[PDB]
Amino acid sequence: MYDWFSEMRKKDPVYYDGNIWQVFSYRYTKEVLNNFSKFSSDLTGYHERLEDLRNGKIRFDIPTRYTMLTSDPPLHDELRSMSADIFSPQKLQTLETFIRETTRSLLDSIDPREDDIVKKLAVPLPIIVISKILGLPIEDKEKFKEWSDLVAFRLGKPGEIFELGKKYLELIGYVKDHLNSGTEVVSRVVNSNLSDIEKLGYIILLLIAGNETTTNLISNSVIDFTRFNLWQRIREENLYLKAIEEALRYSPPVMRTVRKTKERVKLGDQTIEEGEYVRVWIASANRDEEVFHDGEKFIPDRNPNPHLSFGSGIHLCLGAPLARLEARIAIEEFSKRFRHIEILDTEKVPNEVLNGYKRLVVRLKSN
Ligand SMILES: Clc1ccc(-c2cnc[nH]2)cc1
Repeated sequence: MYDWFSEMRKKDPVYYDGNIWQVFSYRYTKEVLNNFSKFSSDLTGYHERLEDLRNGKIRFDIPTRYTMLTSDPPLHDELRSMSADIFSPQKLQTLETFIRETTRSLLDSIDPREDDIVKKLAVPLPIIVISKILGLPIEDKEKFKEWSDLVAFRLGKPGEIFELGKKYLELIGYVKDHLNSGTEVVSRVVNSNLSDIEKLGYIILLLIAGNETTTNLISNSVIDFTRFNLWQRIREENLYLKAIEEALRYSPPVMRTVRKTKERVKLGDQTIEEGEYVRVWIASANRDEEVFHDGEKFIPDRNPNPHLSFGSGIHLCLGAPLARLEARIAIEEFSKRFRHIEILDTEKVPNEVLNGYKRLVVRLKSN
């Protein structure tokens, strides 16, 4: 992948394949993400359907089509404003102790002789934490990890990131069943003037959408630190913060995102018609030499690091403070807990947008 990025960055940073457009350079990627008025996120007809959702003309639909993720201002701002305080670093700092108790308790369950740290650490941690934040009880651990696995690029349902079917209907059942027992954020949404369909989409989004991505951040960090042999240095020079950011830049859990043009617009030398999809390659932009010196090297204390792995502009990941925090703690406790790590086996997440590991088998010595 990355060498193709490197080539496209040289020869067409903005590229039409006869179907859609694809952007590879940092400058044009950031331009696209921030120009919400020409590059829309409304890929699921949320705005056009909003009124009929609220007045009940629309009786049945896929709840996760209608969230802040697939909306433009003002609807987007109004939706996000309901939970932005909760996911701020100031408000999350309360959780540090809980996140840390949880982490070390998850480290305990690990067999240093041989274990899968995706299964033991990286998967359960984001799930335990978001459950705590939302007041939504992990009743069945297996259901929750299965629900988390529904999150995927969907060709070609362009706004959609949830696989449907019986497991999805189970998730809807679960959420209807716990609406009223939730923490205050859930109460905000439940008591709002949103349609029930939107209420479901909103909760499901917060509950589930961030699990695998955060899990991937943790896994990719473990991989990158091990391969490039930085564990000691990170621990000794205390580089956690900047290292995690370099992980995010180098191994982004979300490889790319997409927009649709609201009007004919100009990007670089190219002219993009209206109604065209524009795929924006975060992973490629994160290695643009114009912005990142030695962009193909992993510098654990890289600075500056204005990477795009949480996006840019009004859609800048709501979970970024949370993901950074969980990851920071996970790594810290991990690097303190073990001295030696060898990688026995890996199985990658196999699809196109999500970038991480289904299995990461290690041998660690105990400390
Ligand atoms: Cl295909 C896809 C894209 C983005 C996400 C995401 C961003 N923030 C949380 N989840 C999940 C799945």
